[PDB]
Amino acid sequence: YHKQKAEHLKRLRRIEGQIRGLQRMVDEDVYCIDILTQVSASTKALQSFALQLLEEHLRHCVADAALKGGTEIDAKVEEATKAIGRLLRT
Amino acid sequence: YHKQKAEHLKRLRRIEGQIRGLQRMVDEDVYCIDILTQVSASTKALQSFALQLLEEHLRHCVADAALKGGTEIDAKVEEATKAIGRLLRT
Amino acid sequence: YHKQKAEHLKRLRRIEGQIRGLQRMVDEDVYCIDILTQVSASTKALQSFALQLLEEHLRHCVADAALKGGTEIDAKVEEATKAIGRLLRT
Amino acid sequence: YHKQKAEHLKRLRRIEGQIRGLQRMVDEDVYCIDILTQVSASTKALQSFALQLLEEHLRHCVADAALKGGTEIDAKVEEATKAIGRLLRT
Repeated sequence: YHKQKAEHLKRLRRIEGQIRGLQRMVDEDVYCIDILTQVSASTKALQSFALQLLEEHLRHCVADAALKGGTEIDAKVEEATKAIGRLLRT
Repeated sequence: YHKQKAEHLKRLRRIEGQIRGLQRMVDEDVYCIDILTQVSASTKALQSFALQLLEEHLRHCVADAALKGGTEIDAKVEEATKAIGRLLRT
Repeated sequence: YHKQKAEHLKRLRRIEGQIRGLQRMVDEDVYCIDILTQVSASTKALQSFALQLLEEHLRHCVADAALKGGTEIDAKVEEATKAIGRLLRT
Repeated sequence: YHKQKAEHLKRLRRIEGQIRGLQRMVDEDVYCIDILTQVSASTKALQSFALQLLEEHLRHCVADAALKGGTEIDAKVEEATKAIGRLLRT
């Protein structure tokens, strides 16, 4: 958990780096297509971060499944599926 | 499994209907923005179909982890996460 | 316009082929991850089709702005941008 | 241009705010679904920012179209279409 946490924070540090980069590009009147390229890179990084958190969550649901009971499993999977739907709509 | 199969087939019949609709739109020189609106409708229906299949599979995976114990179903979680990543690009 | 129309129709024939393929996959109880891979392939082909239509329309819009002058085609730009936004959600 | 610039910077300030929020959530071991919700909000904001820059760019291509010539119009539209494709793949 500690290793995964450190890795998540490092991914978000990178992303905030990208967003600071975007501000500097806008400030410096950088050609809009070059900015769009960096926007797409930042969105991709966020998506990759989201998938890593989802995978870790699903792994936990697997680890704990025998303790939870059918109702709680169904509710966790319904919730994850909804989060996946919201992710898909970006 | 048999009811879900019927429901999967009905979704796909409607999607094929939408694609035939796109064909007729193109054939009839319909304004391209209206055509794009229908492309969005079709991709949305495909994504909704994907999410239904995903929910059912993830339900099976976690239920199977409860019945069998251990974390071997983690392989299936990783495979699902890769599938979601592919959906997210497209 | 006639050649582009032919090329639009051929893209859509192939997409309908893919959807019939999904139907047979479901009908034959194919493993759901393989089915998702084909859903991704179909959504990707739809997006590629959308981008072709968009390129052609934006070419027309800018060429028409050159021939006529002024900025009245800005309405068409806003309408296109809204179409792209809809595609991006789906 | 100055008003659009200020508006772009304000949008990116908001987004960096969101990313700082994500770091705090991870730091505080916030439930992963709540984090995913905020990831999706941040990706959506980036997409909305990208669309605003694209619209502004297309408006400029319209304003300048009579000065540019057919070759340069085609190249600008091809480039925008590619950027739109890259946007779609997030």
